[PDB]
Amino acid sequence: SYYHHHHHHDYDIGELWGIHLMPPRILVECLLPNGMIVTLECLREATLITIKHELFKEARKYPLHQLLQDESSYIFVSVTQEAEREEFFDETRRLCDLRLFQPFLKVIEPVGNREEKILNREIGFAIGMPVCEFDMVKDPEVQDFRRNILNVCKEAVDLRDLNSPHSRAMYVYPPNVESSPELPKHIYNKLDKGQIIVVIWVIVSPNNDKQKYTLKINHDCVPEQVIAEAIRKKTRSMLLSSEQLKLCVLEYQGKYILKVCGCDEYFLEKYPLSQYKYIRSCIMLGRMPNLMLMAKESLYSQLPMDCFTMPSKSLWVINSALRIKILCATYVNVNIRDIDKIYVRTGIYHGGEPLCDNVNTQRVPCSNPRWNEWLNYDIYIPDLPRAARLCLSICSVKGRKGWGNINLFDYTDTLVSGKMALNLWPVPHGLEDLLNPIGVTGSNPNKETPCLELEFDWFSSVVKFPDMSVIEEHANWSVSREAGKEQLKAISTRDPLSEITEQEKDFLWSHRHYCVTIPEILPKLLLSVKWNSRDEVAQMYCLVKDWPPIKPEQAMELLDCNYPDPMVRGFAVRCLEKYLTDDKLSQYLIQLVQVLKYEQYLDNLLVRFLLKKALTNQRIGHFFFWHLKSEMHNKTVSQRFGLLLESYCRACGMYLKHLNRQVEAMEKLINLTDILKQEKKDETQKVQMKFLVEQMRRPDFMDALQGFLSPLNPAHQLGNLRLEECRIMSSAKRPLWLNWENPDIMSELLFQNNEIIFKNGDDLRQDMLTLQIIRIMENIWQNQGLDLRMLPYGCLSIGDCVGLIEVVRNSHTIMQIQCKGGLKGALQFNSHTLHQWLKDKNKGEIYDAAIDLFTRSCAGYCVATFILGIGDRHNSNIMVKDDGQLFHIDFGHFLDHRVPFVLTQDFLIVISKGAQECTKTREFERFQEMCYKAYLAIRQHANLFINLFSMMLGSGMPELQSFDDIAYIRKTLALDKTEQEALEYFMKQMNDAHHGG
Amino acid sequence: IEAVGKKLHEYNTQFQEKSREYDRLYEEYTRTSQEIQMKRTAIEAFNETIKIFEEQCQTQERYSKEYIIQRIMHNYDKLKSRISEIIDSRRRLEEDLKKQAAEYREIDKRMNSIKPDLIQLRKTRDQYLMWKLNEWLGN
Repeated sequence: SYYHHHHHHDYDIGELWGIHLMPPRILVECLLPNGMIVTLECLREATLITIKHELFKEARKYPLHQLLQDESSYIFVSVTQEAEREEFFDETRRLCDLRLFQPFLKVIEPVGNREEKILNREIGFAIGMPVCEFDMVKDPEVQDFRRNILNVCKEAVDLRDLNSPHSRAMYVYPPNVESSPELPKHIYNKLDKGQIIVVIWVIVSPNNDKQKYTLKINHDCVPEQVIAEAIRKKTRSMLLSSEQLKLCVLEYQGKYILKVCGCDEYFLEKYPLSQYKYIRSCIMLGRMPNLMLMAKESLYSQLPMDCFTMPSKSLWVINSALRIKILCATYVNVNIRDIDKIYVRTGIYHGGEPLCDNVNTQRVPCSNPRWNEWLNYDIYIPDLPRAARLCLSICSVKGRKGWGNINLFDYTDTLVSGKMALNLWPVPHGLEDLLNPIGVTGSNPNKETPCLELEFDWFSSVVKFPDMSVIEEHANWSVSREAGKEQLKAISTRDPLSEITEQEKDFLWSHRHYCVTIPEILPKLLLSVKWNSRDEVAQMYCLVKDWPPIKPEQAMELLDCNYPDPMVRGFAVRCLEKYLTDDKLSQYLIQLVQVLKYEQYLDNLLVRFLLKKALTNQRIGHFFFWHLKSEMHNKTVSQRFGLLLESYCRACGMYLKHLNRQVEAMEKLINLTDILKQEKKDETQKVQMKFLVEQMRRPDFMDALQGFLSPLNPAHQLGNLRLEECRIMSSAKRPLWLNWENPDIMSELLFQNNEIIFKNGDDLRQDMLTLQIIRIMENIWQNQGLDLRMLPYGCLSIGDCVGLIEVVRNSHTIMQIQCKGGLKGALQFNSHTLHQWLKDKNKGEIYDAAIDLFTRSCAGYCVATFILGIGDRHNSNIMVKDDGQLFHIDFGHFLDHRVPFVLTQDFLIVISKGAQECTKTREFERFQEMCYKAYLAIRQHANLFINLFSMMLGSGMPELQSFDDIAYIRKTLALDKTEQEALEYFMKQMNDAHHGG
Repeated sequence: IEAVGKKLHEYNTQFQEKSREYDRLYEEYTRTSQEIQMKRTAIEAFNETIKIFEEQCQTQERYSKEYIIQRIMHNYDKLKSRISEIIDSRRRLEEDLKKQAAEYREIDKRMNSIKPDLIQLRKTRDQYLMWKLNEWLGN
């Protein structure tokens, strides 16, 4: 990312409907206010200001021209292929860029005279949906959300202006920092002068000149102290007394701040220098940090914005057992063979199952299906928990022998009553086994397919009830009917999917009050409640009210599908507000987004949390935008996310403008790569590349793909395209290897030319998740001091099966290393030149360090890969850098369906050359130790990974449906066993795959 | 092997002749759905477009009539003639659409007919599991 995870060893101290690509010349029908249609022949890359000037040059030919107004009095409008009408204000816009459908433009004068109000509905562009498809949804929840959410927006925008310049700078450019101030002791010892050497630079242009000033300073020395010691150096002189010196390194100390050279980071916050991620990376990597003194003036100058606007009876006291009337589905699909039928299976659900649910009388297995039934479910009404859901489906099996969900309560607290029509979802993919409650399917009319008509009981105006009535369930615990070791807080230490016995549920519920002392058991306690008793539940609500806080790691478990209750979740969200820091927030940002899918209502606590941070910390804003936009094509979540995105875009500020550049750029890529993938461009590399380059030369492309930021890391600016360096990585679905000059003031100067793969084909999501988990393991490791070095390269899903992957320079697949060097008929595995390959590159005392790196990384992966049971690794999955480091690419297939990384002899040899076998060398002994520490370490933090995976269940990912998929990882980490027990299990698996323990 | 022999193995590769035909029938199913929704948003696009070309020839009414050389002419003759080509484009789209629906329903039918059959042959394998160890799975 910064370098290329490259260690310096022994440094010591254009479109239209139906058509992909409009012809270089089309005929566009212009339509004027005099009624006369002219037909202009336009170059596809032409501005509207150029087509307009033409139209009005051609106008003088066309009679009734005496009616035509001044050129600068009109605006083009047309139908875009998102089926909308759009006034084309930004007439800079190129023909091929205006999404267009049919090649026509229609002249008209600026109606709505708030030019600037409609401009801003750009946004739909960033969102990928017109901000007016919202201006039309009947559902009041929606219209309320859009209105009621702007508080947060107003709040965020305030929390940025309050502190005038610095605050914004700090919104944009948040400090990039590891969240522990304490520095690992295997890093500290790479330091072990106690401190570090940095090189702080000053530009003195238009003399162009850049001057270094090398300091050897404290590792914990804050940036203000660094700027000081730097200005001491620069200003020290034979003419300044040390007193005179001191009042200069002062009277201009704080006119400056620090900037990482070559990208866009800024240390702007009192923190130990080594707590910033850049510095700590520079250490591990054996590099001398280069920072730049930047005049606050010249920073604070860059940042504009500050723009924000916004142009827009009874109770549970009921005495009847819930019934629901099932009428009729109007559509189905099959027509009879034998033991086949249809019937609406119904359930009342809170996460999983209260009440013995009900399948209604099976009638007519095909012909127009009536039921006209009532369904008595055996629970009271006052017993219904807030968030109880009607779960239904239709599917059948073999009756004799051989889908949709609904919130029972409004977002309003109102119990749902009367007529309801429910368009149903097509059954999933690994599902008939169920009735399906997991379904996002919660609150869910679809579009036009199978449609159930419903009827809910009715008894004069109904709603839920202030925590006033609720709290007043003291009544119950002041019931004492006394006519009848505690060594069980062991089961706090127990993974979430451990599945507990009814016997234990009773027990925990019994000693419920003696857990406000052992707060981390709350999840288990919450599982223990019989949720169909208004009695137990109301007591719960009250423990929860003043429950002690919990670590965000544990407090996240309460956000998955299993905890669907406004009261539970609020506490959860308040734990995250309490102590879950911007750092660890963007580690877990994916999961936190996904979880939003089971949030019952649009407006709610978690969204407001997220939206606010995203609007506070622009680094979070970026991935929050992208992680949401990525899934806008998925109609089960579109409206929610679209709506979330609109509020976000309406308040993020200048950043919006950046994000559209990003989005236009990705639009172009998706369209180009399409042509090559489809449109019979299955010709040949040579031909294709011909096409590739011709196209990227057109000025529409040149403009779209040049001045933007890397969705993979927006710190990295992307300047002009290297072009000569751009190729269809072909060798697949046609991925594009792209190359950008890094426009930084100290660009090549001091660190890079920018590179990235755009792939239009694979579903990047799983890869994305697994790279995330690798990082997380890597973090467990570094802190625990037990140094192993993974390489979780960047990987961003940006839409339906489309994304960017980070290039890592100077790295090769084992296969590559093997072909590079050798004759013969045999492979030899280049057991030589995959070690000899490492002997070269790393000649000298360098060698040892390179063998070490390999060994570390190799062990790292070896474990990570076994734990997660991924791909199944061969010689084009496994990659080594000159550097020494090993790392896995293209994990692909996730959680298995055992031991994917079998250590070939090639890798054994690399652990310094041993003769007849190397199964017993002291290099290998050293190695085994690491693995056992690595597996045992991740073991210690298992519940975390269970959660992370579990929070990730709301997402298509055919690899993750059920908790029983997460079961694999439960097995692999040791089921019931002890530490020293499972340690043995792991070995049994090491030996079984290697043929040599 | 005693009762029903290794006859439960020929039952397994056959099992995939439909287990995979599910997967392949499903993607066809998933593909065709978007295909439809593409066609459907395309028609609204058509609509508003059609909608726009009336608003034009009806602008050169009381605005062109305010005179009736005179040959402010062939423009109107063809402004109609294009509308023809659009209404018939949309017309063509429409019939292409419900065919794809009739197709969609068909793909749905055959999938909600294999599923139980595919599942009834699932556990017959799993139940009779006990009938170096592990050898029958491979091939």
